[PDB]
Amino acid sequence: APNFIVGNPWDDKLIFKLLSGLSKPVSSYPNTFEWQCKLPAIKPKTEFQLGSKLVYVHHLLGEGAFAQVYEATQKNKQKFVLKVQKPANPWEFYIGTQLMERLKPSMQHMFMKFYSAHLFQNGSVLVGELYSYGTLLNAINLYKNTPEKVMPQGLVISFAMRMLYMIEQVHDCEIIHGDIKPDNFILGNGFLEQDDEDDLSAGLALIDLGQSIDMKLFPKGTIFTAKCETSGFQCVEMLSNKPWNYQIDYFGVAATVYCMLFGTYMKVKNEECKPEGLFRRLPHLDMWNEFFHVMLNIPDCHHLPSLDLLRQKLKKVFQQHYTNKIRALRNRLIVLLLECKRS
Ligand SMILES: COc1cnccc1Nc1nc(-c2nn(Cc3c(F)cc(OCCO)cc3F)c3ccccc23)ncc1OC
Ligand SMILES: [Mg+2]
Repeated sequence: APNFIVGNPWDDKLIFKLLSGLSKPVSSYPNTFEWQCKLPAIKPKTEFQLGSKLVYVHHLLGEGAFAQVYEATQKNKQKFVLKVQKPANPWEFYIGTQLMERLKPSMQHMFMKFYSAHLFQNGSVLVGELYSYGTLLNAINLYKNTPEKVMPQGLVISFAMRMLYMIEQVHDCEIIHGDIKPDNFILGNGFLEQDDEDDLSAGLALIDLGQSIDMKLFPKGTIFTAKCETSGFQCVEMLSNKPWNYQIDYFGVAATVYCMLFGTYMKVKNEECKPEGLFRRLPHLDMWNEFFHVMLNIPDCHHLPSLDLLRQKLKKVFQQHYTNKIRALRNRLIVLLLECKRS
């Protein structure tokens, strides 16, 4: 069991050392393309050339740190997404490739498809599948201008269950996402198309692998100690100067669910670690207390709570209360989401 400390799994030197040590380098992947020129100008409402093809850039979907994310089109025209990094970030493509190799085939539908990496001298462009109904953060914010004010519980629970099941699979692959939050969840046609009454909402994917960690590249028992990057929320361990590995994602899923529940960011306090708010008036109060308690009070790296059990507890409540409500709750969000995309 002995702890092998890696202080900072995001350190640029370390990422360089790890990607250099690979037997199958990212450049050798079949869908990686290296170009001996600089990154073309990529801006809204203009074309640019990507290797052989010509790509029209529609609008900016997000930007942050070294990355900009764009919607784009290539006789019938397929829409897609570009993630442009300056300087080059092969790390994301590395993680995304490993994830897809490791995931059980039956789970791959829960993840955004990717198509190619183009490595230029001063940057990279990754090409991905478009989820055209925006982020979960945007969705939560859409509820703020309704009389409802927040997402309804039935949908909150459907989404929370999908997240737990999703991260269960990611962790089974020995990957840590590292930056789980509402603005890293995206909503796609799978959600629009969802006609059935299944407990898990389709069309939800988790993207942005900028803080992702491959535990297969480190020794058994590896733990980390650093606090998070500029855009991240500090997890419980970082907040009390303790080591972490998979706990960071438990915390992220909790913060994300919290944000669905209250429409604002999670702040925590100690008594046991607990989120602020969480008033007596909340529906399913006992379920939520138990949820947040288990997600936020992980004794150590050897006592990671069962994501399956966490989900089974939510599922019991969902099955009791929401099986006959969920279709109408989803349809109502569809109506808000399609209105938002009209502007
Ligand atoms: C409303 O926003 C979106 C709608 N549809 C698709 C993507 C959206 N947005 C965002 N995409 C990404 C992103 N990350 N990555 C890296 C990535 C990945 F997330 C998964 C990968 O595959 C694992 C299985 O999905 C591979 C990757 F290279 C990508 C690659 C290719 C293209 C995009 C990404 N990062 C931030 C984003 O917004 C803040
Ligand atoms: Mg991030």
